[PDB]
Amino acid sequence: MKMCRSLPTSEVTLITECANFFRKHNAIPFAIEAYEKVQDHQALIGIYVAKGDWRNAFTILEKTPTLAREVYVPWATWLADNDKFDEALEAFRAAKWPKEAMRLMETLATNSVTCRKFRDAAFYYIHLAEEYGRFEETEKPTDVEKAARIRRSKECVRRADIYYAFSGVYAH
Amino acid sequence: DMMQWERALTLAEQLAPEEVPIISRDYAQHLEYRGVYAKALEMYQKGLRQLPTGHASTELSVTVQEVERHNEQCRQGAARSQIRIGNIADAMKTVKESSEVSFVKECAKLCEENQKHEEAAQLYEKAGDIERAATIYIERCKNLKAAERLLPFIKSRNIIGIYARGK
Amino acid sequence: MSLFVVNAPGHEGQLKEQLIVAHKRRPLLATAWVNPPSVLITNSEGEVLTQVADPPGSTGRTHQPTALTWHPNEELLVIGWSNGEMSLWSMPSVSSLALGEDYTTAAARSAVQLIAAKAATQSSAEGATREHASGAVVASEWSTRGLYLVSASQQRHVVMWMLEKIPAETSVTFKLKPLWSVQSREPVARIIHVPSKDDISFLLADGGTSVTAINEDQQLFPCVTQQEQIASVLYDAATRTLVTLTTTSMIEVYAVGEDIKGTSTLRRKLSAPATTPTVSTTTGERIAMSMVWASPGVVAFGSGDDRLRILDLSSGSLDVLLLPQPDLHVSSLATFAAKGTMIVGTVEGFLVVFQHHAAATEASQWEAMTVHQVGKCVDRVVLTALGDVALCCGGSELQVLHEIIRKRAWDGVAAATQISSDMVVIESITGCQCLLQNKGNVHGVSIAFPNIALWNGSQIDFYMIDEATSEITFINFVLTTSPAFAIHREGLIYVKGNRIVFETMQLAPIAQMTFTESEGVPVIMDIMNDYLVVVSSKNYLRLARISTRDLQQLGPARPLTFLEVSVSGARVNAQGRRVALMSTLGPLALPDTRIWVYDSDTDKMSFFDFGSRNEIPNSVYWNTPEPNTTTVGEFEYILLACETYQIQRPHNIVTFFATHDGLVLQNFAPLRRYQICLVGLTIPDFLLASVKINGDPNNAEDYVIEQKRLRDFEGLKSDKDVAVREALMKFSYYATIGNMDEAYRCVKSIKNPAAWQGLARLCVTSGRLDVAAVCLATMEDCVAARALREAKEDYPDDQDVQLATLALGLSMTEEAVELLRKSKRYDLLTDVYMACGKFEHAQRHSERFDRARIRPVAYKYAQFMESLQNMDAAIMWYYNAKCASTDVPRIFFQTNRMHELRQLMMGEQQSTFATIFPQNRELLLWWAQHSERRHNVQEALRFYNAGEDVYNIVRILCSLTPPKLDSALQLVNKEMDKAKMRFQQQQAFAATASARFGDDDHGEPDPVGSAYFVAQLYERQGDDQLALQYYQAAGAYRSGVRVAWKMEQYGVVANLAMKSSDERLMLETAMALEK
Repeated sequence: MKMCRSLPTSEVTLITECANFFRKHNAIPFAIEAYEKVQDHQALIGIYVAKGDWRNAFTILEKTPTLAREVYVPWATWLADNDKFDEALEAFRAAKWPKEAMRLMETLATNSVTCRKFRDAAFYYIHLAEEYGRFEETEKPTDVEKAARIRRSKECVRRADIYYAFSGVYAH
Repeated sequence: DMMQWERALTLAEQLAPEEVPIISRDYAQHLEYRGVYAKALEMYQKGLRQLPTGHASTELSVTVQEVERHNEQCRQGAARSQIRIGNIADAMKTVKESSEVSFVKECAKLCEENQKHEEAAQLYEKAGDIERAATIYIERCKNLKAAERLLPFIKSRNIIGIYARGK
Repeated sequence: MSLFVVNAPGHEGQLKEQLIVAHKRRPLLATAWVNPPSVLITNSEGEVLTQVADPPGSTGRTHQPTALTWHPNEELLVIGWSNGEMSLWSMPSVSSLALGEDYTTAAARSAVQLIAAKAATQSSAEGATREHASGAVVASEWSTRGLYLVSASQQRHVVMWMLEKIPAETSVTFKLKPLWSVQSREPVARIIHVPSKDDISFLLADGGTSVTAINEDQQLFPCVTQQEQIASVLYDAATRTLVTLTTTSMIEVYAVGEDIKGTSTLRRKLSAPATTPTVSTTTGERIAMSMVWASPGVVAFGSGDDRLRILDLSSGSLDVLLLPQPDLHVSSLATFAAKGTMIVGTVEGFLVVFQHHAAATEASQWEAMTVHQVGKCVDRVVLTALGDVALCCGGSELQVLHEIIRKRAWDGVAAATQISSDMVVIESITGCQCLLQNKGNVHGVSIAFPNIALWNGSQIDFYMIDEATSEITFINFVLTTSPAFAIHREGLIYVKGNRIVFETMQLAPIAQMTFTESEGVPVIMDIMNDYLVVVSSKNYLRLARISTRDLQQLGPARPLTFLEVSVSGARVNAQGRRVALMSTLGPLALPDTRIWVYDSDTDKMSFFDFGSRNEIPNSVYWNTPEPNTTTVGEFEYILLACETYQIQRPHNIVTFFATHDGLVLQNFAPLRRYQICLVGLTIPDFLLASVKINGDPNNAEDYVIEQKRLRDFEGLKSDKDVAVREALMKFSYYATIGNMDEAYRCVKSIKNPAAWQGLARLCVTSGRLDVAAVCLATMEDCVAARALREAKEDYPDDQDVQLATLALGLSMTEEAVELLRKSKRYDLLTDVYMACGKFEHAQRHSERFDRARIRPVAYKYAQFMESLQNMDAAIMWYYNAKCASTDVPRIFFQTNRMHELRQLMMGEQQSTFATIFPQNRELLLWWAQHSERRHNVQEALRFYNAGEDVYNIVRILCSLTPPKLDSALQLVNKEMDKAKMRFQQQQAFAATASARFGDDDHGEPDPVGSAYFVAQLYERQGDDQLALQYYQAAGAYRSGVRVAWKMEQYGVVANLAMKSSDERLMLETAMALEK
C-alpha cells in the first residue's frame, strides 16, 4: 500500500499489475484502491461482482454507459439463482445473450401454461415471438433459419392471442 | 406410422393436396430397402408442384430452395430406380445434367449388368476415377477408343500390358 | 463356484486338536490320536500313508505323543512322547530307490510317496529320556534352516539338539544329539525362531508375563516385559516384528532388532465390555485367543465374538471386517500366504474363506469368497503346502477339506451336476431328475445319455440308466488315474499310461497306438458330438474327430502361446474348429482372469480378460446343438458362454462371439441367489442347476434345472421355430459387430415383434433413428411413434433428446438422466421423474438442482391429489404452488364449501389452514372481487383495503353514490408521492455521473392509473381543467387531449401528442390542428 501511494498517476500499468497482485492474494480493498486510482472501471466491476456488492457496480456503470453487459449478465444469473425469474428474464432481455433468455422464457411460458396463468402465458408468448428474432452478433443465420423462426414467431403470436382471449372465459 | 401410405395418400387426396407428394417420396424410400421399387416411379412423377406465386418477399423466397431440394432428391431417386427397369436412355439426360459426384458414382455401378456398356463408359470417366474406369474398360468393355484418350492420365502399366495386345 | 471335498481318514481314537501339523513345503500332514495313542501320517488329501506307535522295547507302555514337528525342507518328522523319548520318523527319498525317471506326474509321485511312507522308519535319540528326566515333551521347534532343534518339557527342561545327516551306504539316516540342558521358570508353551536376516537363537513363551530368548551364549534372557499374562506371540521374520495380545486383549507390538529386545510402537487401550460375559461353559475352559498373520504388515485376530478384527501395523489402524451374518462364534483361524486367503472356523460349523482383492476402503480389500457349512464344531484349523485345509471336529474327529471346482456336464439330453463329495444330480429336459451316491469322492463327470461315467481318482465307474425302469447300477470299472476321460455314444475315451484308450461299454478296444514321452501324457480332454480335443501336460493341442470306427486326428499336435500359465479346461464348438481354453497362473493352481480362444482355421489364439470387469471365471461353455438336430446354423455354433463372479458373491453369465478377429462381448446376465451356477448352454437357454426360490439351498434334493432365456431371445412362442431363431442369432451376432445396416436385414425374415424391439434397443444404444422410426412403427406403437415424431419436429437440432424419447418409449427409463445428465436438460428429466409416479423424488431433485420448476411440480401434485379426491392435500399444494389466487377458490367453489371459505376470510388440523389462509393477499383480492361482483360493495371495499389494491379502491370510491372524492384524492396523491419518491431517488442516483456528463434525460415519474377515475369524475363535473392534470398524472394522453379539445387549446394538444410516443396520436392530431 505504501509503495502504491508512492506511485504517481503516470505509471498506470504498474499500478494495475500490483492491483492484480492484491487480487490474487485476496487483498480486495487494496485492489479496489489501486483500481480506483487508475480508474480501472472494468476491474472494479469484476471485483464487485465476485464480492457481491451491486450498488457500487451500478455507480461505476453510471459513468460508463457502454459497459452494460458484463454487469447485467452476472446480475442476471444471480437473480436467476435467487429465484426471481421474472427479474432475471428482464435482465437477460437487457443484456442480449439470447440463449439463456430463450431458455428462461420457455420455462416461464410453460409454467404459466401448466399452472393456468393464462394472462402470464399470453404475455410470455407475445414477447417470446419478438425474442425469436434475436440472434447473437457473431452468428448470421441463413434464410432457412430465418423462416424456421418466423414460423415460430407467428405461432407464438397466435398462441398469445388464444390464451389472452381464453383467460376471461375460463375465469367466468 | 402405420406405413399404409396408400390410404394415407387416399385421404390426402381430399384432406391435404399439398402433403400428397411428400409422403409419396417417403414410401419409395422404404421400397429402397426391399428391392420392390419397380412401382416407385409414378409418385416421383407426381411429385411436381407449381411455383409459389406471390409478393417477392422472403416468405415466398426461402421456400423455393427447400421445394427445389425436394425436387432434386426426387429426381435423384427416379434416376437411381430407372436403371434396373431398362430406361437408361431417359435417365441419361438427368444424370448428365446433374453435378453431384456421389450420385453419378452410384448410378454408374449398375449399368454394366444390363449390358448397357456405352452409358457405363460415359459415366465411368466422369465418376471421378480413371484407374478403375480403365480397369473395367480392359476387362469388360474392351473399348480401346475411349481408353486412348485416358492413356496419358493412367500410370498403371499392368492395365497397359493387356490394353496394348489388341491396340 | 467351488466346494471342498471332505476326506476323513477313519479312526476312533481321540484326536488332539493341538497336535495336527503340516509340512510347509512337502504335501504331508501328521496327527496325534489318543486311545489308542498313535500318530497317523497322511498326505495332503487325507489319505492315510502310515500309522506310527512306540518303537519296540515297550513293556506295554504305549506312550502318548505330545509334540510333532516337521523338517522345513525334508520329509522328516520328530515326535516328543509323554515319557520324554524323542522319536524320529523318516521316509526314504524317491531318488534313493533308483527307479525309472518317468515319475513326474502327480499320481505317480503320490503312489511312490505312499509306498515310501509304508517303507519309512522310526529312530530313537540316545539319552533323550534322561535329558528331559522322564518329562513329557511339551514343545519342540526346528530352526529356519532346520539343523538345530529345541525341545522343552513340563519340568522346565529345555534342550538344544544338533542334527547330523549320515549318508548310509544305501540310504540316508539322521540323528539328533543333545547340546545344552537349561531350565525355564515355567513349562514353555510356544517356541519361535529368529533368522539373522544358520544363526541359532530361539524365543520361548511359557504363557506368563515375560518371554525368554536363548542364543548360542547359553543364556536365557527376556526380550519384552509385560505386567500381564501373555498367551500367544506372533513373530514376523521379514520385519522381525513381535506382536503380543494380552489376556486382557491389549495390543503390544514390539519392533525387535539384532539385540533381541522388543520396543513397543503401538499400544492403545481397547474397551471390551464385561457386561454378562459369555464364559465358555460348554467346553469348561477359558476361551482360546486367536491371532495370525493375515497379510505382510497386517495382523488379524478373532476374539471369539461375531466380529473379525484386523490391525494394520503400517498405519496403526485397527478396524473390524464382519462376517456376512451375525451369530458366528470364531474358534480358530488360519491364513494361506500363497493365495492371500484367510480361513475362519466357527463353533456353529462354518468355514469362511477370505480372499485378497489383489490376489476405496482398506477393510474392503478382504472379502469372503465361500461359506462352507460343515455342520460340526471345529477345534483347530491347519493349512497344508498345497492349500488343503485340515480341521479338528468334535475332539476325536478329523476332516481334510480339499478345494475343487464343481464338476458338471451337459451332453445335450441331460445335465449332470455335482453337489457334494459323492452326490451327483442328473436331470434331463424330460423331468428325469435323480440323485446318485458314489463309493468314493467325485473327481470327474462325463455324460452321454443314458451312460454316465464318474472318475474317483483311482478308477472310473460308468453307470447305465434304464429310464424305462429308471434303474442305475454299477457294471465295471476302468482303473486309471489321469484327469482326462470322456464318455461318448461310440465309447469311453480315457488315458491308461501313455496310451489314450478308446473302448466300448464292454471295454472292446477301438483305437490303440502307443504314445511316446516326447508326445507325453494327455491331461485334458473334451468330447462333444463327433469332435474331441486333447491337451497334454506340455501344452500340446490335438484336435480329433471321432467316428464309428476310428479317431481321425484333424492335423498334428499343436502348441499354444500364452509364473507359468498352464491349461486346466478346454471346450470345442460343434464344428470341431474353435477351442475355448481356461488358463491358470502359477504352480498353486491360481485362477486366471483371462480366457482363450484357439481357431484352427486361422490357427490363432485370441483372448479376453475379466479383470477389466473385476471378475474371475469358473467355466466356459459352447452352444451345444440339440440331439437329432443337425440343421443348426453356423453362427449358432460359435457362441461362447462364461460363468464369472466379482471380487454370497454376485454371479454373472457373459456371452461372446468367437470370431476370427477375437472375442466380441455380447451381453451380461446376472444370476439370482437361488440360481447357483451354470451347468450347460443350449441355445436359446442357459441350463442352470438351481434351487427353488422358496426352497432349501441346504437340501441336496432341491437341485432343479432352469432354462434361463437368452436376453436377445425373448418372445419365443414356438420351440420348433427354426428360421426365426437362426435369423435372431444372426441379428445378435451382427449387433455385437455393430454395423447395423445389415442387422436391419437380419430381422426382416423374422416377424416376431420381440426381434423388432431388440433392434430398436440396439438403435437406441447406437444412435440411429431413421431405422428406429420403422422399428417403432412396424410394431404399431403409435404412442411411441407419435412421441418420436413430436421430438423430431420440436427439437430438430438436438438428437440426444430424441434418443431419450425413444428409450422412454421402449420401457427403459434409467437412461434419460444418463443421456444428458450434466450438459443440462433438467426439465425433461423432471417430467420423466413425475411420470414414474415419483413426485417425492422430483420435488427434492428440483429443490436443490432445478429451481426454475418447483411450481409445476407442486401444481402437478395438486392436480394428482384433486384427481384422488383428497381436497386437503390438493388445497395445501395449490397453496404451495403460489396459484391460490385462482385454484384454491376454484376447489372451494366447486366443492360447494363456500361457507368454510367465508369463515376463513371472515379443530387441530384447521390450525394449519388458518395459519396461512386469512392473510394471503391474493386470497384477500379474490374475495374482494367476489363480493364486489356479488353486489356487496362495502365488503369488497373492506377486503380491497385489507389487500391494499389501490386501483380497485379508487374505482369503487369514484363509482359510489355519493363519490367519496376526498379519500380517492388522498390515495391517488399518496401513490403519486411514492412514484415521485422512486423517480427522484433514481434521478439523484443517476445525477452523480451526470455532473460531468451533460444529459437532457427528461425522465418522468411512473404515472398512476388510479388517478384516471378521479379525472373521470371531474370529466363528469365540468372541471375539465382539473381533470387534465390527473389525466396527465395517469398517463391518459388520449383522454388528456380529449379534455384539451374544449379549451380551444392547441399547445397542450401538441405536447401531449408528443409525450404519447405513439404514431397515431400525432398522425391524426396533425390534420386535427390543420383545420
